[PDB]
Amino acid sequence: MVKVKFKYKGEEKEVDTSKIKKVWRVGKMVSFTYDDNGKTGRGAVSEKDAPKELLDMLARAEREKK
DNA sequence: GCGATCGC
DNA sequence: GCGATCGC
Repeated sequence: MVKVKFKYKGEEKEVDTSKIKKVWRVGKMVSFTYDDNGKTGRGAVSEKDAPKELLDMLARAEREKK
């Protein structure tokens, strides 16, 4: 169980990596979308605060050749 | 301004 | 179509 904790719209949050859908990099920012009980949530963390699991997922997304 | 998306 | 949003 790996939970990513982040702030969005001032709201503190925590999402389970298995709920994370897309992950991408924007500079040093790791951004993603996730299943938020029915809707698509958005969140991002600094690469430094990203657990290895999230970086693992980012590396996998970065290898996508479609 | 970068990526990408949601919610207008 | 675009602002807000996230870290920097």
